Amino acid sequence: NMAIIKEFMRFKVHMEGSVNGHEFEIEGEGEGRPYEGTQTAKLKVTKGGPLPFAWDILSPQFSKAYVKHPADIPDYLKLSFPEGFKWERVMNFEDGGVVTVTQDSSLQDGEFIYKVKLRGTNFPSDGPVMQKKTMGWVASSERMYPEDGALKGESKQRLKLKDGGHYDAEFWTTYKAKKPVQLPGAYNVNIKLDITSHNEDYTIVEQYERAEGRHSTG
Repeated sequence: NMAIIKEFMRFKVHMEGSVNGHEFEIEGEGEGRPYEGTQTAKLKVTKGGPLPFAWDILSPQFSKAYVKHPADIPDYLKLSFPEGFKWERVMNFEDGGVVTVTQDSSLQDGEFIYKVKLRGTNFPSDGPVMQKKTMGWVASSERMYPEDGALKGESKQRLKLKDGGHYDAEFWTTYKAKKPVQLPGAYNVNIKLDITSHNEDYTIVEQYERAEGRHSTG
């Protein structure tokens, strides 16, 4: 594909946040194919590095304009441009850790601009986040539904651990376009989020994500 959202699109992202009181900032740039549901990003820690916690709690915050949608499911977040949308998320981890996130997405000079604010709290000092024992997210499915003029998503998520175990979380997100555009019915978004490279201290990280909406639960 279209005039506003092109078949190849870049983005810039800024994150400011704190986890268990440790403040940091990240700047990154990404690119992808919004109609194909694929994207990559290159992130750099610009303040507060090296981070004393697992990168994996940050990785899901860096883009659902890049979800492949069939023609019969309205692509609410693409339709929100050029003005864009906001989102707010809660992640509750099974050991009491909590991350809350707010985000603004806009389009400027043909590139998406993402601004993220993040607060992680109550992570046990002994747990896998503060001890950097996580090893990426398993592939997941986000159940989407419209409610009160916004698009909501809920998912059960799981981190792999160095010890061969797992560490679970429940995510709740609300996505709201800045202008009335058409909301979809309920559907599922299948996501695979990969860390494709990083330096030793995770101050330089590259990610890849593939996301596609479907009716099927298979």
